[PDB]
Amino acid sequence: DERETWSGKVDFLLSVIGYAVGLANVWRFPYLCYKNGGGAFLVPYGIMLAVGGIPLFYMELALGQHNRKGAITCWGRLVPLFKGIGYAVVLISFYLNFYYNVIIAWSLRFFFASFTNSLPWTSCNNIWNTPNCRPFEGHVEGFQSAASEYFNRYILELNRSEGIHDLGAIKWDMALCLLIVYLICYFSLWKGISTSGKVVWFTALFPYAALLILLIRGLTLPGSFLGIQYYLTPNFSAIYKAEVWADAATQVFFSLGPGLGSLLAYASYNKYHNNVYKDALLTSFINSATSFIAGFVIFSVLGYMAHTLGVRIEDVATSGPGLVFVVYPAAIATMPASTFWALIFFMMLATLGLDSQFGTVEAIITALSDEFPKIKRNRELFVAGLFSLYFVVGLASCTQGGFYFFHLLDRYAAGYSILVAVFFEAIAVSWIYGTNRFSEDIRDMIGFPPGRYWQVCWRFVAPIFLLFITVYLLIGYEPLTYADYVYPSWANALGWCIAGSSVVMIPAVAIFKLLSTPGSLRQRFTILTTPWRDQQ
Amino acid sequence: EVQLVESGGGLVKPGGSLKLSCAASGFTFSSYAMSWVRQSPEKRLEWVAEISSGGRYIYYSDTVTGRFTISRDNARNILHLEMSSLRSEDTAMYYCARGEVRQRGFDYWGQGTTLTVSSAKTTAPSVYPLAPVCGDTTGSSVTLGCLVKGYFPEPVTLTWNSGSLSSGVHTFPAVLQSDLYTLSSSVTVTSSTWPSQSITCNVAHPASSTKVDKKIEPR
Amino acid sequence: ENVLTQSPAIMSTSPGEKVTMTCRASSSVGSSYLHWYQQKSGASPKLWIYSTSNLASGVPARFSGSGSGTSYSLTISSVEAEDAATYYCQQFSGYPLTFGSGTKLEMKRADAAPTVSIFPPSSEQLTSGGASVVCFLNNFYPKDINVKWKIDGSERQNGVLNSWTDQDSKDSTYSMSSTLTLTKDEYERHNSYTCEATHKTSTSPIVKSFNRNE
Ligand SMILES: CC(C)CCC[C@@H](C)[C@H]1CC[C@H]2[C@@H]3CC=C4C[C@@H](OC(=O)CCC(=O)O)CC[C@]4(C)[C@H]3CC[C@]12C
Ligand SMILES: CCCCCCCCCCO[C@@H]1O[C@H](CO)[C@@H](O[C@H]2O[C@H](CO)[C@@H](O)[C@H](O)[C@H]2O)[C@H](O)[C@H]1O
Ligand SMILES: CC(C)CCC[C@@H](C)[C@H]1CC[C@H]2[C@@H]3CC=C4C[C@@H](O)CC[C@]4(C)[C@H]3CC[C@]12C
Ligand SMILES: O=C(O)[C@H]1CCCN(CCC=C(c2ccccc2)c2ccccc2)C1
Ligand SMILES: O=C(O)[C@H]1CCCN(CCC=C(c2ccccc2)c2ccccc2)C1
Ligand SMILES: [Cl-]
Ligand code: NA
Ligand code: NA
Repeated sequence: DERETWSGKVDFLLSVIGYAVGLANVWRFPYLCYKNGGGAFLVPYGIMLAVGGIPLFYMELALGQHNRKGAITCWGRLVPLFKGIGYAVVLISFYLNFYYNVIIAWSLRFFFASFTNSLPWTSCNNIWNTPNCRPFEGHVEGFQSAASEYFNRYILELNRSEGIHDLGAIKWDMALCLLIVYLICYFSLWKGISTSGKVVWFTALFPYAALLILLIRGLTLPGSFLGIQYYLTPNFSAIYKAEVWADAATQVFFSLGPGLGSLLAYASYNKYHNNVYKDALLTSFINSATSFIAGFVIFSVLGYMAHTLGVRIEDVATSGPGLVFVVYPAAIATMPASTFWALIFFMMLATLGLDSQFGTVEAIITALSDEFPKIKRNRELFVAGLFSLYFVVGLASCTQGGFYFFHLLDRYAAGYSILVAVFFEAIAVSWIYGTNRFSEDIRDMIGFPPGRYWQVCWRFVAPIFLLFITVYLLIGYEPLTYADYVYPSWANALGWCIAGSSVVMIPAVAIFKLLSTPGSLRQRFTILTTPWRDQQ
Repeated sequence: EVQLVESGGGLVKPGGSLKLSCAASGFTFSSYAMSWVRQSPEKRLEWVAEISSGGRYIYYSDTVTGRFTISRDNARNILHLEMSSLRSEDTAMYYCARGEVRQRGFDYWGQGTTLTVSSAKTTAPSVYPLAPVCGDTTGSSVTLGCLVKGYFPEPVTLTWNSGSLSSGVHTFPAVLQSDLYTLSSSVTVTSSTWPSQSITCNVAHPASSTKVDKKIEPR
Repeated sequence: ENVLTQSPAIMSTSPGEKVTMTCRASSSVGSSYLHWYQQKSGASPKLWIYSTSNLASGVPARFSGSGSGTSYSLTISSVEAEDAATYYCQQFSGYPLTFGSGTKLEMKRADAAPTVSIFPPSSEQLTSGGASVVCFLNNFYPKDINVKWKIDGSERQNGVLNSWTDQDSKDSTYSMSSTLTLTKDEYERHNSYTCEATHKTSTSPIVKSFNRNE
């Protein structure tokens, strides 16, 4: 009954800020601004943030603090018919650690590779290089940059793989890096939040030291201002386009990461009367703020490339891992004191990742430890078995075709599943549990009910929000493709099973928990729609 | 436009039980916590019980827990306070106050209902007219009185000439002395208007079905 | 339980002057949760100040609030007669919710001697076994009056009911009733009944009296 609590209030805020400030704060937001009308993109971004993202961010934090249990225990206590939401969501974050962790290992592999005087991705005259290597980025696909060839042909060895069927040799230098990542995640997550809330002081604050000196370094190169122009010069024609509204909606939802049961988990350890509303507004601003700061860090360097290095802007203004692993390191290698900037850049990448992966793992631990007392007792043993499974199957992403394994999980394992889970999460709290019961819960904690704005957003805007994102995400679906390679038809189907394995437990647990409860039909529904609190 | 009206409330023997009701109006009752604040006869305010908007969160005073039950009828818009095992320390006026936001206090208060816990019995008063002394005619303004002695419980209403003598009248609060109240009122008026015109004190005590007029006559 | 006590308990100021009153908590209260209530005589409380400083709907601007931790205060810039009331502070941060001891604000006024009227027992009370002599002491200031009953010259100290009125809202004055109760056998066995009032406005007491013959 007596639940642990944060050693300090900063432990909670830094570990929430940590979970929310990840890699997509640096490798997508700045791109979407350059792509969708510069500073004008801040309007649909800010609106979807205000009506879509923030209301869902606030809702899960208050749910966790109020119900004081992990993901699967809490959703059963809110609407027993929808107890499957907890299982789907703990499975989604279970799959997420089968691939997302490799990006932290990539950053660490580049970190250990940076312990030199001439960074190895500069020139085109190496073993791994091809005749079609060129110094910097181009727009012709057959002719790659030196940093692109270094990543694909030395770090990844992706060229030695003929697709998903051919993973090939296991690259043991990266199995080592993934192990260092999982070891770091362990001795920070095994003693619970007493140690977790302290490790997150380094990992959640270091990106701000790294952003600060890279912002200074970045803003003092020739052509630095030209980059800020591409970043922000407004073109309000974008606002009218329905894509950029769905681009803003999608980015705001993903960057806050609500509904995975990890914000819920962190908040479950709060004191019942903590001002969760204040906390939600503060940490969420710090998240979107960091993305704005980061865009200057990235595009100051981008304009320096275009000005003094002679590259077309659209050839280097990219998103995803391509930006942080080939484009930005290519610019670093041209500036004075290059190996210093690479070191703190890749450490920024890794410390940006550990934070958010702490949350996804904690969501699993807290949800299981709060439903199965067997697990709650033997935790540090249980998370060793968790991270040992993570490492073993993780070896698939350390093989030569390991990027093909990564790409498949990235577009199936969790993307569509989490949108469905959170869609049912919105309807559970607002339409079955009721905004009445929820707003009254918030009043008991923080002293006042949430205004009707938050109530209309939870009840009406958020379902439409999540559908808007999902519809435009399905309109853009095509069978899986990476570069010239097209995935076999069986690999596409297997991706849908991973997407369905989680979501299927909304109705599976429903019909099971429905059939196994006594009474007539209406009796069964009201039994499984009366919350746990209303029965105690 | 918000109105809170407290109902119920009266005289109870110790150990007895009574239910108080507050009829709310002028706002959506269903989204506002409500509380019962009581005020002792020594005028000190004491919070009793808070019930949340949906009735799912309830808090009680220690002085009162175990014996009182607070509840809402959010359909009919009535607040209730079931009381039991009453002791004399529960004697107070009971207020129905709306307080949903803790950071803003109690927006509105009802006008109160009065509970008395005693083992003393109801007693109608003796209303005595108080006429001036005989040798006192040598004066400019004359002062009349009316003595309401030995009644229980409160309240009593005292008016003069059915309420048309509002000026120059002092009606003193009642004092409890050994299980009975005594109250008195004085009205002063010009010598021309009395005994020429008529002055009478009208006393009502609904607890004992007493309506009594006593007219002031010289001696 | 968080005990809030206020000072002064009763307080007289003349209209126009500044009025400051304090509310102290046995244990600290957050600024968001301390409120103030005004209650005029015979009426319900009205929310007056919420969250330390914020005036409620209809509260005139001469009112203000300040404080933090365990020390808060209400201040009337220039007081008015309509501000005469009793002010209660209240904390809303911890259950049980507690109200303050209260501060009665009363109006200062020129001194004024009472008007004393003596009243013998009525014809009706004497038919039953009782006799009550009533002394009215009307329209004086300040509030402290001191009655004294004498029966044929000797001070009589038991069987008395004193009642004070609230401060009159017209002339800011006080009145007081005093009733001495005897048996008819007791009353009809003495001659002179005197009622002496001792007030600040005079060293010598004001004396009204009657003899049983008339
Ligand atoms: C570009 C970087 C530097 C910052 C991005 C801007 C956002 C952090 C700002 C801009 C719009 C703001 C939102 C716009 C509207 C409001 C409504 C406001 O809601 C209410 O007052 C609710 C009514 C009630 O409580 O009764 C609360 C803050 C919020 C969500 C704001 C929170 C912070 C937002 C998202
Ligand atoms: C926290 C504990 C620290 C050490 C323990 C774990 C570190 C894991 C890093 C993986 O090791 C990689 O193996 C390559 C095998 O050689 C290294 O050399 C490669 O990189 C050098 C770059 O100068 C070249 O000179 C070498 O020839 C080339 O082989 C490469 O750098 C290194 O990253
Ligand atoms: C790179 C430059 C432009 C940005 C610098 C921003 C830094 C200094 C800001 C960004 C996030 C801020 C943190 C946000 C959260 C809190 C919680 C608060 O209770 C203690 C301070 C603390 C920990 C802040 C410290 C200062 C901070 C780290
Ligand atoms: O790196 C980053 O920016 C961070 C941003 C904050 C959240 N974390 C991990 C949560 C990952 C989610 C997610 C969870 C809940 C809601 C929305 C998204 C996810 C889902 C599908 C695919 C990939 C990731 C990634
Ligand atoms: O950039 C890349 O190569 C990959 C690298 C790893 C992370 N993945 C995120 C995929 C998830 C998205 C999404 C991101 C960008 C565009 C479209 C969709 C999402 C967003 C919101 C909700 C659910 C899923 C993008
Ligand atoms: Cl963002
Ligand atoms: Na983010
Ligand atoms: Na992070």
